[PDB]
Amino acid sequence: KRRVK
Amino acid sequence: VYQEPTDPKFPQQWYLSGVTQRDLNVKAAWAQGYTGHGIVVSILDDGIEKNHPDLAGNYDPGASFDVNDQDPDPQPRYTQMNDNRHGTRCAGEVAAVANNGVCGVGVAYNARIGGVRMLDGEVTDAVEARSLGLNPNHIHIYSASWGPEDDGKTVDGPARLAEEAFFRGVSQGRGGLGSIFVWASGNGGREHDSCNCDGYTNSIYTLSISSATQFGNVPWYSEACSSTLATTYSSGNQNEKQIVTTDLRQKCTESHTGTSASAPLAAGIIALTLEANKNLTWRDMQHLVVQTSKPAHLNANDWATNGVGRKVSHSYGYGLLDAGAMVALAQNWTTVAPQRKCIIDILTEPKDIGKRLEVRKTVTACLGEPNHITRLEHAQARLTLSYNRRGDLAIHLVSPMGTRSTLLAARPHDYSADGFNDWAFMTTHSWDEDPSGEWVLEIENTSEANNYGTLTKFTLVLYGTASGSLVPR
Ligand SMILES: [Ca+2]
Ligand SMILES: [Ca+2]
Ligand SMILES: [Ca+2]
Ligand SMILES: [Cl-]
Ligand code: NA
Ligand code: NA
Ligand code: NA
Repeated sequence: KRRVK
Repeated sequence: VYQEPTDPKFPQQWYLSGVTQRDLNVKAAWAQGYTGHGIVVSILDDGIEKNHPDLAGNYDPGASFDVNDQDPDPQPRYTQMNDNRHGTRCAGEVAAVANNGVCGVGVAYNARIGGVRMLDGEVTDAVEARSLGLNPNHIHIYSASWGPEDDGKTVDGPARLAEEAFFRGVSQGRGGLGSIFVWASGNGGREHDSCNCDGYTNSIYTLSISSATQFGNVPWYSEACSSTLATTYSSGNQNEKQIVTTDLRQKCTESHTGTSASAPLAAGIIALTLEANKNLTWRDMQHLVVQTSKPAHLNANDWATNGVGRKVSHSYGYGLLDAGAMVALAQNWTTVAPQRKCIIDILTEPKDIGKRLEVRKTVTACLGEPNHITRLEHAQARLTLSYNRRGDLAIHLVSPMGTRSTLLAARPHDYSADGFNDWAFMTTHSWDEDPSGEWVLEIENTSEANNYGTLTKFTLVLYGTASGSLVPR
């Protein structure tokens, strides 16, 4: 993913 | 006489108050009359359960949007594994309703709370920018418990639209006082990640918040770096308590964890602080955090005293937030002077790194010019270098007052040969120091391998003012 939780 | 909340799970919110002093001193702020009334916080995450029995009373549609599906309703997408519970958990930390017989309470339990649904889908630069720039004259505080991968080999930050959103927010947001952006510093501790390799936490425009366990230790997931500003409690080992908040499907949880839980608690404390003085600028707020945060009894092996007498750690920044002290200092705070920026291009020629490279430079910090800085806020070492294995590098920056900031520690998983392309390593550790004098940059190979590369640019960027200092601590 490009951004993660 | 202030009456503390009667909510059924409030007694389990060990981090809000207690006789033990292992808390964020939030009840002391409540007793001064600050509960968040009139302040607006938005959770940028995977959605918010706007009808949750502990959120509905504070929910604010003006603080909300669904960027993933392009609609105003940020309701989470329900799945069998409850994948999209994360934003609802974060929102309850800020603004869960008090004294309503449900779950516990938010830090700012009378603030208005919204959510931007933006993680449930591909998170592009445009998606981030539309979330960070949402209704900036209505939302006061943005909370982000997400970021680039914590695999310990990524170097990434806001692309153009997201960075433009940061500058528009701090410049024109909140009536020109500046949007408050609160960031979770990261979960990459097991990968030996550095939160300076994350451009969101490393940004001067965000308050990057780290975590401490109940017993005052550095959690397994914690990332150390010089850009972190302060700390709030979160989870630790299985003997330590965790965070109590609203959960998906109108439930209550006592097991919210990780870096994700720290930023919302900071956002709530900042909401209380804004209620105590609505005229605080985005830079005012960082000054308050620096002055009031508490190192005591947080365990770390790197506590150091900076040039103005303040203790600072790469795990904790200036320490634990203290809500009572924040709201007290806010009330009569004098707005800081406009921010100056002094750009110092250090190198006259490229320098081979080899096993170790030390660059020394005596600066005047724009003496004689309108951007003269005698009171530092953030400092950046903007570095361009090549190297064959990036994670073998350790980088330190020493201020004229003797404060050694670790800009980059070794990252065992970072095999990249792509080096750093004008990467703006940031430190908060020299805040309020005079930056005139000798700065020292150290780059070293921490491995026995015969690594090689070249430092081609080193820009020291100083931010701050020339007035208003306190007697050092
Ligand atoms: Ca929707
Ligand atoms: Ca409640
Ligand atoms: Ca990270
Ligand atoms: Cl700038
Ligand atoms: Na402004
Ligand atoms: Na930051
Ligand atoms: Na000096």
